[PDB]
Amino acid sequence: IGTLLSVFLVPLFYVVVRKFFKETAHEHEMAVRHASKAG
Amino acid sequence: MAKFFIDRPIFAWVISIFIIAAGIFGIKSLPVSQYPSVAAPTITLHAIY
Repeated sequence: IGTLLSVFLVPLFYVVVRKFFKETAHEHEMAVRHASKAG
Repeated sequence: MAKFFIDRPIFAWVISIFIIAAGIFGIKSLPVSQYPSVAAPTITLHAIY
């Protein structure tokens, strides 16, 4: 049951959290650096 | 060390909160005394004759 619910709700949780909480300017730059280093 | 943390304050903050919680737990489980334990053990033998 947990896997079945999660595979559909985890993206929903991500979207809802992103929308409710604005990424701080400082947070954004570290995300870009990490993504560039990891791809 | 410093260079790593200058760019990610959240990691340093998390470490600080962990240390704070550890210290609180240490306080809760610390006995209270006037002085540290300096008493040495003594054995007394009692005989009757």
